[PDB]
Amino acid sequence: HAHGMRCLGIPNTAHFANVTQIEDAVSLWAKLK
Amino acid sequence: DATVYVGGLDEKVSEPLLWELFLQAGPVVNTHMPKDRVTGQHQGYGFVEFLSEEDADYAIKIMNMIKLYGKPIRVNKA
Amino acid sequence: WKIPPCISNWKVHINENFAKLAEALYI
Amino acid sequence: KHHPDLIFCRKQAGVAIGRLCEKCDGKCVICDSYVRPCTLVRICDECNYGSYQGRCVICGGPGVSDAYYCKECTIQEKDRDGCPKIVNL
Amino acid sequence: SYECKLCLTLHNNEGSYLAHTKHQTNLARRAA
Amino acid sequence: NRFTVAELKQLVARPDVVEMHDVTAQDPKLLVHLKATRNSVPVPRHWCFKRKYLQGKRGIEKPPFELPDFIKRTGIQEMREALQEKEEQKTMKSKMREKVRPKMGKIDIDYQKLHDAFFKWQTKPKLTIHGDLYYEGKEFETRLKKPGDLSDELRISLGMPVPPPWLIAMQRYGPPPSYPNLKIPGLNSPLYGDVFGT
Amino acid sequence: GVWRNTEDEILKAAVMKYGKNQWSRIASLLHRKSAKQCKARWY
RNA sequence: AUCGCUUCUCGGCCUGGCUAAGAUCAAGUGUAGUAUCUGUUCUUAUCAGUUUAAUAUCUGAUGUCCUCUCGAGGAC
Ligand SMILES: [Zn+2]
Ligand SMILES: [Zn+2]
Ligand SMILES: [Zn+2]
Repeated sequence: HAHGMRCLGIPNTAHFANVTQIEDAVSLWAKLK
Repeated sequence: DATVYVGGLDEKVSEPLLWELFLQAGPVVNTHMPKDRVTGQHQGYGFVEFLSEEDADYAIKIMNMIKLYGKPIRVNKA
Repeated sequence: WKIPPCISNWKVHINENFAKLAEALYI
Repeated sequence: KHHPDLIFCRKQAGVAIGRLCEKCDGKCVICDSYVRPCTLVRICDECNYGSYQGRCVICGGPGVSDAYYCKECTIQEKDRDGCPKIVNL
Repeated sequence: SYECKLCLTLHNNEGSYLAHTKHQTNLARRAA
Repeated sequence: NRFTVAELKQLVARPDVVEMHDVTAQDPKLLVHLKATRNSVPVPRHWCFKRKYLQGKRGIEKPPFELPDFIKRTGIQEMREALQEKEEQKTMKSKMREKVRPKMGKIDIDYQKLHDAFFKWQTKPKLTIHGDLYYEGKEFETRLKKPGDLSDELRISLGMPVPPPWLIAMQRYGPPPSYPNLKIPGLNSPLYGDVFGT
Repeated sequence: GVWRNTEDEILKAAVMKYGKNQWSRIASLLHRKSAKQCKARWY
C-alpha cells in the first residue's frame, strides 16, 4: 500500500493516509505551498 | 525481503537496542527475535522486519557496519 | 527389623437369625 | 453523603432564613463540609414561612441553628443557586 | 488482587481463584 | 446528506483531521472547523473500544510507588519497614499486650529535615502539556531515539565519541529509504551526547 | 447451614493440613461453622 | 587390569513427655451503586425496512420456465 502511494505520487503523509481512494493524489504536496 | 535478519551482536545489542539502531539508521516495523522456553533472552540475532524491502536493504548495507555490543553487526535479506 | 515410620491420626458380617426373626415377624 | 433524588426548590433565595437541626449540625448545606462556614442560607419561600417554621432545611429535625454555606462553596459562589430546603418528590 | 493468567481472570477473593480450576477450557485454548 | 472524505479534503484545509466517522455527524464542517485549531483535543477511544477505560490490563503486576527525592533523603521508609516487619513478627497476643502497655519512639528524627524536604528541597515535577490525553499506553512513546540519531549504548559499546562505526556507510547511503526526513549530523548533515541528529 | 464451594475447599484444605482429629482448629478458620457441622459435612 | 563381595568415603537420596482430645471458646444491619469469577453465549442465504458514529440490534423471502423419478437434462 506504500507502493500504492508511490504510484499515487503523494508522499506517505497523514493527509495521504486519510484518503483511501486514488483521487486523493490531486491534493498532494504539489498542490499547495 | 521485508525483514532484515540482523545479527553479529550480543545480548547487550538486543531486540530493543536493534530497534534503537533502527531509529538511528533504518527503521524496523517489527522484531522477530524469539527465544527458547528455558532461556527467554534476546540474543540480538533477529529478523528486524523493516519498513520496506528497501529499508531492509538499507539495514543490510548501511546499518550493517555497527560494532553492536562489541561485535560487528551484519544484517542480511530475509 | 525394618521399622516403618509411625504416622499419627492426631498430628462386617451380620447374623441371618436377624433375617429369620424378621421373616417370622412378617408372617 | 447526598442523594440523586430530592431536589430542593431550585428557586431564587429571598428573605426566609435557613435553619439547621442538631442531627446534621455544622455541615455545609451543599458539600456537607465543615471548613469556614461563611454565607447564611436563605430558603426562598414558605420553606420557612408557615408549617416548616424553625425546622431543618436538611433531613427534617427540629431546626435550631442558622444554616451556613461554607467558603469552599462560595469560592465557586454556590450560595446564589437558590433554596436548599428539601421538598420530597 | 488475584490474576489467573491461564484465563486472564480477575479475583477479588482467593476462593474465586480456587473455584477457578471455565478454567481448563481457556487453559487448553492458551495451550494451542 | 453528507460528503465523502475526498470532498471533505477539498473543502477543509486539514484533510488528516477529517475522521472516518466525523463526516457522519450533523455538522461535519463545524466539527472540522472546531478540530482545525491548535488548541483542540481528541475523544478518548473508549467510545470505539469494547474494552473499558483502564480496566482490561488483567494479567500484569506493577510496582506500587516510588517516593520523591526529598522524602527518600529524609528516609521514612527504612524505619517504617522495620516497624512493619517487627509488627509482622509480633504475635497478636503481643499486639494487644503492646496496646495495653505502649512504648516510646515511633520515628522521632527531627522537624526541620521534613520542613526543608517540603520547602527547601522541593523539586517541581515534569508536568505535561495542556493537550495530553492519557490512555492504556501514553507513558511509553518517548522516542520522539531521534531519527538519524544513535543511542548512548550505541555510542558506548561501539566506541563512538561525542564517530559511529556506521557513519561512513550512513553518509554513503545518504538519506535512508526508511526515514527520508531523518537528519544524521556529522556524516550527512554537517549532535550532542546520544542524540547525534534530528 | 448452607455450604459454599469456597467453604468446601477451605474445609478440604484444612483437613489435608490439620489431619482429621483437629476440628476446633478447622472451625476457627470456617466462619459461622461449628466443629460438629464441619465433621458432618466432611464425613 | 577385569568382575564379585565386604566395609569406609564424600555429594543430591526417608527421618520431639504425660494428664480429663490437659481444658475452654467463636453472634449482626438497612441505602443504593459497582466489580469479579461463575450461568448462558456467537456461521445457511442475500436483500431492503428499522437501528446505530458505525457495527450489533433489527421485520420479511432465502436461482428460474418445463420434462424425467430433495436428483438429473434442454432452446435458456
Ligand atoms: Zn460547602
Ligand atoms: Zn437535619
Ligand atoms: Zn425553597
